Amino acid sequence: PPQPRKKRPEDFKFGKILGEGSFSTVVLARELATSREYAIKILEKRHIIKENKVPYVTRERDVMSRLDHPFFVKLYFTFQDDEKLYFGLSYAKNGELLKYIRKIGSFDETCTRFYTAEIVSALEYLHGKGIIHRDLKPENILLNEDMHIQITDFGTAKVLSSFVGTAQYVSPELLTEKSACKSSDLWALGCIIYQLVAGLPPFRAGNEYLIFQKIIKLEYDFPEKFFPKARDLVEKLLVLDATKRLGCEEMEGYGPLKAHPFFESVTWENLHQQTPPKL
Ligand SMILES: Nc1nccc(-c2ccc3c(N)n[nH]c3c2)n1
Repeated sequence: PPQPRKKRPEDFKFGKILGEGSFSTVVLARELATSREYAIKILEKRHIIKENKVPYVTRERDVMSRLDHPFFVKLYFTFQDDEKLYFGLSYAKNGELLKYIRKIGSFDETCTRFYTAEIVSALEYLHGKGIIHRDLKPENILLNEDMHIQITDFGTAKVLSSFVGTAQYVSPELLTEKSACKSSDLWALGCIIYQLVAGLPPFRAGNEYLIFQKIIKLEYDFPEKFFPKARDLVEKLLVLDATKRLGCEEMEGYGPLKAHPFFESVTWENLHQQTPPKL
């Protein structure tokens, strides 16, 4: 069927910068014809080509097109001009989950449970499509106006059937094997839960090399103020042997993960319809 004509830069009033990476900048934009706000990710073609990033840009576009779920930033449109590529993305007005962790220090058990459940539910959907994020972290987990999560940044994703993420969230197998799987995301999940509860990521040190040392030695520990059921859950995710992490295929998938006692009170079927606990 006839899709709308390609959009163009002149269709938008660009505004503030929402994020910037080494190969991209995200800018808030208001579409003139609709008054709709989008987060437009802008990439310089010459820079992408010069640095051999075409496969990453291509993978991000192809992945974000296949995703159709409330807990993921949506790709609405793409266009280009002579110098740049533009991706129209969902605007998550409340920014990064990381910001909330810093602002309030640590989450109480109700908020930890609710947001962990959304991430688990998001991962179940992503993994059921044979997609692996490979760089999951609080910086990539955005909050919409409604305070529900929206996971973004899929340039580094792998579609099942090479790259190393953000040091604090790298799984051991990436350091010893150079190979990633769904279980690498579950490892990151373990780190994120721990971070929501402790206020800090589990593996910390003065530099990348020392963080990696700690990861492969499973060198971290829990604070006394750690919800016992959350602790048990984290211990079942932060496991060196990737095939023994709660949630992976060899452990029989998402059922047993979702049935963990930490999630006892969670109703999984309609999280996105529930009202997030106030932060
Ligand atoms: N795919 C991708 N890559 C890099 C950054 C982003 C991104 C960053 C910030 C926002 C926001 N406030 N709303 N939407 C965003 C999307 N998205």
